Amino acid sequence: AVVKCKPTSPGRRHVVKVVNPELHKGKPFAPLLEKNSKSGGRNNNGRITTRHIGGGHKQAYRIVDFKRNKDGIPAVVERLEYDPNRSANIALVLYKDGERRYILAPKGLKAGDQIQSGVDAAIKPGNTLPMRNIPVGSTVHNVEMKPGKGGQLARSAGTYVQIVARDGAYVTLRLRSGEMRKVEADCRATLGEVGNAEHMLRVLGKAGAARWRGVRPTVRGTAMNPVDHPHGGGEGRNFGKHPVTPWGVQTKGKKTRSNKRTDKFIVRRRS
Amino acid sequence: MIREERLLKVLRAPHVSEKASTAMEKSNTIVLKVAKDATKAEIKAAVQKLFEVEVEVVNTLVVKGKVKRHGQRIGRRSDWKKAYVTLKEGQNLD
Amino acid sequence: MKRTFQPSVLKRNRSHGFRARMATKNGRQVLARRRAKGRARLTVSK
RNA sequence: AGGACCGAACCGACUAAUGAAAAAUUAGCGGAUGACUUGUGGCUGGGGGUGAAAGGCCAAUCAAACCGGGAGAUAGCU
RNA sequence: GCUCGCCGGAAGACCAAGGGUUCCUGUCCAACGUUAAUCGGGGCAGGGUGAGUCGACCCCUAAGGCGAGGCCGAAAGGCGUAGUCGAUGGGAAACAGGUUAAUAUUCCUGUACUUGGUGUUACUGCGAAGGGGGGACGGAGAAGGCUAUGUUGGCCGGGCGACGGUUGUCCCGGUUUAAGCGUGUAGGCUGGUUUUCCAGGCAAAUCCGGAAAAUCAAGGCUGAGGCGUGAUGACGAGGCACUACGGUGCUGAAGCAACAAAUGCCCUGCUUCCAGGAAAAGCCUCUAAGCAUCAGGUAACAUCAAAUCGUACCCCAAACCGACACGGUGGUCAGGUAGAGAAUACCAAGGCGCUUGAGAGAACUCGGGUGAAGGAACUAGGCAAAAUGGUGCCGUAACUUCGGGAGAAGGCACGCUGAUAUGUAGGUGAGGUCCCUCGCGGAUGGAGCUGAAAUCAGUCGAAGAUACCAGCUGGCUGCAACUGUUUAUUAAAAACACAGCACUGUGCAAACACGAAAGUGGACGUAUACGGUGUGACGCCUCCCGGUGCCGGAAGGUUAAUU
Repeated sequence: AVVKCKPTSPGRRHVVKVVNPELHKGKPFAPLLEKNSKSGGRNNNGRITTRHIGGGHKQAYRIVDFKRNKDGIPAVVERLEYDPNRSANIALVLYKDGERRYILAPKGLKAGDQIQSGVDAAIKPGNTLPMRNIPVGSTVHNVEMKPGKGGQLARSAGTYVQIVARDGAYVTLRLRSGEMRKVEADCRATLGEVGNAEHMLRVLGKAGAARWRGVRPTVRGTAMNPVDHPHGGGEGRNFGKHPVTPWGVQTKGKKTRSNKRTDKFIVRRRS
Repeated sequence: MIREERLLKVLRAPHVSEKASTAMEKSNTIVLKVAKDATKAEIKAAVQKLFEVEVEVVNTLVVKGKVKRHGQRIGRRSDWKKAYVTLKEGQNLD
Repeated sequence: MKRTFQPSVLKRNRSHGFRARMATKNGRQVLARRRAKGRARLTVSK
């Protein structure tokens, strides 16, 4: 649930917490863990390539299963877990053959729930089956775009996709963006919505909270000198130019999709 | 097993000093100058063969050379290896 | 006042030392240059 | 509980008067569990870096570092 | 040598880094030392650094670096796989005393430990580049158990006072002891043991994981401290022999108890929070190829082994970074009285008086003290000074986002002695007595020790938070919501950032950014996400598309290469 914190200090006043009691209070499943060091938004050349990244808390990498290939074995949900690496919540599941995996926790999922992947699998939340097997009009998440690759669409805290149509070898998806997209009908998808839907209701409430999430502060181009940004300079507050990136490209409207290879799959762009 | 020639080349000299004299008289320990490359076991072997005397143990150290000045010109003395060789009780050395 | 030079031997060697100079071309040229000049201390190396 | 309070260390540098000091002193001053501070090592290189942005900082040097070279640049000027 | 004075969370002690002989001894005083110099971190000569257990080396890896092939690139070269390097992190082992002019966990004395070989007898499944476990991990908070350490008493030794008193409830000093081995406690974690099966752990697995079934409630792991031993020892106040006045040799009492107590240890624990918290090896374990009655494994016992390098000295400084014998510099140690305290004052241990002195006692300057009467009249401005200053209790407005405002404001008490109470409330806790699955056990018990806070009565002073220390307060108002950041060295702000808001892009080989490219970041993320721009908590809100941009359209006009 969301929780407005009492204003016992400025910087706590405007805070809203998103508290799920059902998460695991404990150390995660260590076998599925692995190291994940921070970039600072800097590439192999050592240059900053994406500004405003830096610092934040040390995080491990949970090995989430997005490919979801344990066909026919039924699994049961052991617990839900906090993943620092994503807006969603993860679920530690236990297959009957003794293997455990992390999966995106869907909306209704909880400890004790049974889930299943496969063509034969049942059409219920958390189950995963090819979209030619999934009825039209259903909500799914963790959608593969290429068969066998692993889910790439609809992984964020409260996303999902609509299968609006199945026309032969393809099905047409309604993406969260509003973009309509063809996808091969043999690609895989998980039933239901992804879990942590009130994720958006949280409000950080202070500068430090943003820092905790590895976000360095943002300087406005207009606050700079001309040598730095197109917006710089001006005695007092001047802005007599069309908005642009630090690299001179228009920002308020100018489209930038250039991919002519996948134009065919886009049924309708978002609006 | 150390070669005789190497043994002979190990031992440079006895070291005379107050501390050395004290070590000799009290702890039955001789203070030698030895080759800088000479290891402890080597030194011991050489002691045993060339002075004909049982060794308990060898401690070694490296003495660094002093920087000196001959007139206006600066110049450094050689570094050299010192060895305290403790000799078995009752071992009297000439 | 913390002055610019804050010595550290390892850091000195890695930065300017012989092997570092050897590693890359340009360093090798520097070395060659210094040899030509007649430098007694070719590198920072003690 | 807290980018909570008072306050030493520690980090800073608002007022004041005054070469031991190429930016210090003393007296006061701000923060002091955090967007803190600090050691060791690492990475980013010059129209390039980094920048909670002051054209700041990049070895007492910055509206384009230093070293060497073109180079005895050119100087209707002194 | 005796006085005086200063530091004492340092101006003491020990290290790292950095320096590199500055260490110690003798000797010299030209130069160096802001003066003199017999002295010196100066000159010259000699001496000095001892390790299986400290550190490096070594095994393991992080960020990162290099990188066979490889991909890419006019050349140079870039990226990067396998790999290999890389500590600031993980990985076996030593303590006490004595000694040098100068080293010591390194020498000596005592008492230990480690992990390798080799050989043994005893046994008999060993075996990895592979599987599993472990190592292995955050912040804050709270206690409880402890010790370091300190105080008092007891004990032991010495003393009987340069001036009134001082054989006592008097004075001074000491009252220390390790690692190791044994015990396995306060406490923490977990249900154990056996059997059966199984699409999992790249193959196999007796291991892990998962299913069942049986049976017992104690099983294991961890763990400070204490106790015992170590120790008939060592050390020991000071006494006694020699004296090159430096010291050397002999000798040696007591060596207990209580209370208090860390920020250190149990604790890598427990509780809790969200921001969700290295890796690999060592270590344990499982098997595979293999080998097969051999090797290898574990078992004790014997022997050998532990190489190499560092070890002096300075290290908040006269030895490092600052041109100087001139501010900066990470870690560890942390006594007493008062105190909340690592603040402050005075002291201990220890270390210093800052390498020019001597006079004088003009102006003027600096740093301080006090000041009649006035009390901001000063001044751009109360700048600077002065003032406030503690604990407890009473009391406290507007406004408010109901948290605040608020230590609002303002007041009262405060010393010492006695009594309450030859020391209370509390804390601690010995004997005795009882229980007992027997121990570091549980009950009862209260000796002794410690010990606030209050009330009443008296008492001194001008003054009792007496020194050091230690808020000035209130009223209206602009700006910025707030904590933060900034022009290293004239600007700390109303500037930047901020949480929040909005627009816009981006469907993943994402947009974008660095890269002739390969590739990398974005992100091991996927529209509840990421990028860009503006605005900037919260509250109430928030006409013009002509111009320039952007988006969409494509009927016509115009229009490249080409032909």
